Formats: sequence, C-alpha cells, structure tokens
Amino acid sequence: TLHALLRDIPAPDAEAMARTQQHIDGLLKPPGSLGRLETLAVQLAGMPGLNGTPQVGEKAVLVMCADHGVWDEGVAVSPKIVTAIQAANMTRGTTGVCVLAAQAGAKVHVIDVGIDAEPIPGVVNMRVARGCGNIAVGPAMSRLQAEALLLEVSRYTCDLAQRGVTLFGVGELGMANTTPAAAMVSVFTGSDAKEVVGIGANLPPSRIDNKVDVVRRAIAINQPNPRDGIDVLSKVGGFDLVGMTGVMLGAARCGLPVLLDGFLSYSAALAACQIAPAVRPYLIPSHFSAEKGARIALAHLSMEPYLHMAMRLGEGSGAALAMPIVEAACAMFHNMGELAASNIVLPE
Amino acid sequence: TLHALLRDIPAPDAEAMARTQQHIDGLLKPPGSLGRLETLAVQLAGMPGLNGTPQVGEKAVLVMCADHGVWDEGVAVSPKIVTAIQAANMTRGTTGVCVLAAQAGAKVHVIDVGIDAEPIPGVVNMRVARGCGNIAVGPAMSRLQAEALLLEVSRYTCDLAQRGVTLFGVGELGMANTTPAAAMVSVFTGSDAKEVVGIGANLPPSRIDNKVDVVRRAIAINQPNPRDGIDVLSKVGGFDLVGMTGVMLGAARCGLPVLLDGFLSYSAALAACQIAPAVRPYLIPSHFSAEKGARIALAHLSMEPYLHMAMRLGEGSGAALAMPIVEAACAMFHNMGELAASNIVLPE
Ligand SMILES: Nc1ncnc2[nH]cnc12
Ligand SMILES: Nc1ncnc2[nH]cnc12
Repeated sequence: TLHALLRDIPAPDAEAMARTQQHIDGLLKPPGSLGRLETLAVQLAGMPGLNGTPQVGEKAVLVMCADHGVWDEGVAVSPKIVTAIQAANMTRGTTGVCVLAAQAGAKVHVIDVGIDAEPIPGVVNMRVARGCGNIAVGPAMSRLQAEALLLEVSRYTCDLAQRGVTLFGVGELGMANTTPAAAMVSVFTGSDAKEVVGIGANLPPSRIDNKVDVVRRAIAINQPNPRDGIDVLSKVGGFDLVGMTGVMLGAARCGLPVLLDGFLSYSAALAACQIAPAVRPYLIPSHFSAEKGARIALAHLSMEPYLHMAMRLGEGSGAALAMPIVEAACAMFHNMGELAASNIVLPE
Repeated sequence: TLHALLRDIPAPDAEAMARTQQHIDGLLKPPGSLGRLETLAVQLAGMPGLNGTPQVGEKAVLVMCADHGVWDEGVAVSPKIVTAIQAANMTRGTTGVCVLAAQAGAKVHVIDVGIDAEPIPGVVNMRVARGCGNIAVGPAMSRLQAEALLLEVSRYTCDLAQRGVTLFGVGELGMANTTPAAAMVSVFTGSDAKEVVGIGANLPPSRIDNKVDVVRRAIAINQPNPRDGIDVLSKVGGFDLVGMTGVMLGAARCGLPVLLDGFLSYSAALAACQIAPAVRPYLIPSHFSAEKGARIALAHLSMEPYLHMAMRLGEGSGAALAMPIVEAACAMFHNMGELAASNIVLPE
C-alpha cells in the first residue's frame, strides 16, 4: 500500500554526514575549495542505501514512455507515432539517452506506461492505457490509476536496488509532454501559464498562444488541488509523469539517490515533494533545461543544476550526462590524500 | 621563434564544420535539442589537429607550478612551501587534479616553471628562477624571460600532440597566485581592482583591503600596456601564468583544443587572446570559478562555462571534470542513429 511506502521513507543519516564532512575537511586542499562537489559528497553520505559513504555501484536510467490525448489539441509538432518509434530505438541503443548512458556506464530501462501503439518487444510493460485522457476536456486518468502506477513503479525501482543499482536517473518520452508538464508547474507554483509554457520540441512561435490556452483550459476544467500531488498528477499530468514521480518515491524509500533530468522531471519532482517532502533529500539536479518554465520550477524546488547545456531533448539525457559528476564526488572523497599526512597546516 | 609560432596558428576549418552541422541535424532528435553539446561538437570539428571530426584521443592536464615574490606582501595565508609540497604530491597521484584526471582517464603533467625550492624529482623541469619578482615593487620578470618560457612551453605542448594527445587541460599551482591573476584581469578588462580581487585560498575578509592595495600598486608601479599581452604577463603576471598562456598558444598552433580551468586560467586566456586572437577558437571553458573576478573575466572572453560547481581549488581540477563533457559531444556525434533511417520527419 502507498501510505506505507510513504511512511517508510528514511530520513537522512546525520551521523554519516558529520563524519563525511570532517573527512572532507581533512583532504589535501584548502577547506571548502571543491565547493559543490563537497556538498554533493556529504549529501550522498547521508543516504541510507549507500552504506554511510559516498559510493556509486551500478547506475540505471529509467525512461517512462507514454502518449497524451492532449496531442489532439495541436500542442505538438512531432507526429504521434514518434513515441512508439523512439521507444523501439531505445531498445537498439541509438537514442540520445542511450549514447550518453553508455558513455556513463549506465544501463537504460525503457518502461511503457501508456504508449498508443502495440506493445514493443524489449520494452518493460507497465501500460495503463493506450495514451492518457486529453487534459483539455477532462482528467488524464483516475486517482486509482495514478495510485496504482505509483506503487508499481516505486516497487520496480526499489527492486533494482536489490540488484546492485545505487544511482538512478529518470527520464521520459512522449509527444506533447511539455503541455501537462507546464500545467503541473503552473498549479504547483501558482505561476501563470504564459510564464511556464515553452516551445517543447520545436513548436513554432505562432502556435504558442494556443498551447497557453490549452493549459489554462486544463486547469480550469479540472480544478486540480495543489495541496494534493496525486490529485494534480491524475488530473493534469500523464502516465509518464506519474511514472517519473514513482521512480522518485521508490528511490527515496530505498534510501538511494535520483538524478533529475529536465522540465518534465522538474514537474514530477514538484509532485513527489508535495506527496512526500521526505523525498527531497534524495533528489539531485543534473542540468538546467532550456525550456521556458525551467527557472520557476527549479526555484520552487530550491535547486541549482550543475550543468548549463541549453539542453531540451529529454529522455533522461541530462541525468546521464551528470552521472560522472556524482562519481567525481566519490572519487574525491575516497582517493584524495590528507593534509595531515603532508604536514600541511591551513587556516579553516 | 615566437612570431613564427604565432603566424602559423591555423584558422578553423569551415568546411569540416558545415559537414558536422549537417550531420548533427540529421540525428535521431529534434533539431538543436542537444543545445551546447551540438555547438561543442561543431567547434571541435573545426580544429585541424582533429582530422575533420569531433574526436578525443589521449587527454593530458598540464599543471604549471611556480612561486611569487608578492607572497611577501601578506596577500596569501598558505605557507610558501605548500607549492613545493603539493607539486611533489602531484607525483604521487593524491591531489585534487590527480584524482579527477584519473576519473577522466587523463594523464597529469607537472611542470615546474619557477618553484622556490630545490628541484622535485618526477617534475618536468622548466624552472626560470626560484619564484618570480614581487610585482608590488617591480616586474615579475623580463620580457626575454617571458618570451622564452612561452616558446619552451608551447613546444612541449605541441610535442605531446605528436604522441597521441588530442585534448589538453591547463592548470596551475602557486601560493599567492590570485594576486597576479587579479592584476592581469584588471589591466586587460579595465576594471577596478576592488571588483576583481577575491579571497583566493581562504584569505580572511579583513586582509582583503591589503590585497586590493597591492594590486593597485603593482599596476601603478609597472604601467603594463594592455594592448601588449607579453608586456602584461612579464610585468604583473608570474611564471605559472606565462606557462598557462604557452599551453594555449601551443595547442592552438597544433590545431587542438584546450580546456580552461578557473580564474587563474581566465587571466592567462585573456593574455593569450591579446597576443594572438587566432587562439580563441581553440579554447573551451570548463567551470565557473567561485573567485570574485570570475564573471568579469568570462565576459571579456565571451565565454559561458558548462559547469557551476562553486569550485576554487585550481590545479586544473575544473578542466579534468569537464573532459567527459567533451567526450559526450563526440559520442553523440558518432553513435547516435539518424532520423531518416527511422522514417521520422520533424520540422526544422
Ligand atoms: N593553497 C593550496 N593548498 C593546497 N592545495 C592546493 N591546490 C591548489 N591551491 C592549494
Ligand atoms: N520529439 C522527439 N523526437 C525524437 N526524439 C525525441 N526524444 C525526445 N523527444 C523527441
């Protein structure tokens, strides 16, 4: 059951963190000189699934794929089938996330949570329906549906942990996905749609107006309650969004770190944190998405990404690209020499 | 001779770049979706030493070590000997740059251009003198000295290329080094010293005032000519700074890319670009240094770093940390599938 899951998310280990901090301070460098790498190391040491130290075992990127009924509103220029095509490509290792994950030594897990096509061999089957409801005229799905998918994904996630995975990355694939993402951000942050609606996958500037209108409509019609993340996800989200949120809850329950991706991922994170604030300490930002509503979303999460690449591909590509940074914090922690051993003495 | 060297720096290959751009546009993703990774790939393809394509062979980080007479002005809290100690540690693989380079699969080259100590076995000997002159009361060195070191380092650099190195990173090690760095930045950018003088290696806030004064003094006394980078380096720079500039000139002559590090490196880059504007296209920013004058320096170089880590260690640690990003752009270019092969058609 979900209340359980949520109840059992562990708090960070302050004891391990204090020990890490001390250790870091004693390394062969001026104190605090490695800035964010230091902070990251300490954050990791506090994660219970990591065994009191910054460490990275196996790495996995979970890609949540699904179609959206809102596509029918003219909010996306990519043909609908691209979701299904790209999902298959994920199985062949030719996509952007695939290439970047291989470079990071991570394995990619492609999960179908609701593609509007026949099942794709090689893809993890967790399909809710053939694409979610069109949010412009009603809810994306039922609360039950959302809750069940949350449970299902969270479990799959924590189970990988059982197989040696210590670091997750989350991603999505779904045509028209920046629409539900903007709606969610608008609702959670109380920003006006104009402020958070972007061009997604090369939407022409002309067509923007309509996208903003669709977003407002979705919100007005559904009346999602901002204090209820599940309410929001079910009404104006999508299966893919629900799935990403589920990865987050799962990794937190498991006491392990999750690397966010871009805009879509920020939307899901907002939901996750609303649902369970205890999730927060397990999230690690990757890059700063080029999507318009990115700054607002990040501000609400109080997150400052490490990478500024103007990326807007999705798929979990940003997450993969940041994995080496996480590994660097561990390397720093473990392999650097100590000041004391050099007889070096530097003022705090 | 230097005029030669400078004269022979190759322009970027526009033909290769056009071909790269086209190729990138045809990959399995919405056009321009990979943002800066795309731009980086194109930049690399234009570098003659790379053989018309984004590629990365062997990687090296060159660490320039030297002492500064200005240390006697009370501008640095690290004891002087730390330079010599850390330089030796570089030979043992225990320093920050060492750990990060190993993580990136790069080799570290420690070069002594003027440490105020006995020679360190294992360190490349290119020592000019036992520490440079105190810039607060006169020049750091003679023009001749600077010119010769420029030549010497540039040659060493291009020679590594001959051994399979395709990507360099530059770094420095030297107590009190942020002082000459600030002076240089002030002179090249025409900013007031207060604006560019930082805390370096944990300088106490109280002591700042004196550092600003030392910088102004150096400038007033020496009257370095901003339109003459060699003039500037020789007067208010240091051996380490000269060395970094030399790496830059060398890699450019060789038609290969160089990853900058932090503040010190930006100072050297400003000099290099002043000396030879043709160097510019070969430079790649890594991170955004936490040193105060960082923003000003970057603005003058028109560079936007990829990494925001609040780092201020030096040694070339930021350069190392960015190597995987460069490799990612190559992986993207080479391993991704093509839209056409999927029968996918997306609007530009
Ligand atoms: N002041 C310093 N102390 C120790 N290691 C360093 N590496 C770079 N600067 C340093
Ligand atoms: N619209 C899109 N087209 C192709 N690949 C994609 N990966 C993520 N979004 C995509």
